[PDB]
Amino acid sequence: MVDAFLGTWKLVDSKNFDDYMKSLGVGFATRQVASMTKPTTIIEKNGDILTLKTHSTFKNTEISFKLGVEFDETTADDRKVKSIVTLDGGKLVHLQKWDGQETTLVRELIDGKLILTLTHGTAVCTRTYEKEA
Ligand SMILES: C[C@@H](C(=O)O)c1ccc(-c2ccccc2)c(F)c1
Ligand SMILES: C[C@@H](C(=O)O)c1ccc(-c2ccccc2)c(F)c1
Repeated sequence: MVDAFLGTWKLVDSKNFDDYMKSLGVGFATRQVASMTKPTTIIEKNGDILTLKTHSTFKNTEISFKLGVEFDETTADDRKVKSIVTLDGGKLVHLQKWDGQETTLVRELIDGKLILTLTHGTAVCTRTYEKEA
């Protein structure tokens, strides 16, 4: 169930995040700070509304959405985007569209860990989170 995603997750591994951030035009000073943060992802539900928070020493984000229903998102870097989150093959797929561009944030559970794959053009970043109590 989507319920297996719920809770508090701490970053334990990251691959190619700098490439992903460069692909979105994130400036070098922000990429430097973000390369060292170890954010917390919190996923909560109330009926069919999910809330996904990310917390770090650099930045906070939060979105709420109904699965399979489009929402407007102002991203952390002030992209004004059209978004949707869905379950697809048991993975939580978050698609953002703006200016004919797309990025996907795909979350899945493997051996109790949460694996986030971030794709924008050719850039693919894999980030691994472990559950907190
Ligand atoms: C989910 C969280 C994380 O990976 O821990 C996160 C936070 C912000 C971003 C982000 C947001 C705006 C531009 C570039 C990257 C991200 F890709 C992932
Ligand atoms: C990964 C996460 C974090 O460190 O908390 C994060 C959050 C915000 C950003 C971001 C990205 C571009 C502009 C402003 C902020 C990021 F690159 C990474």
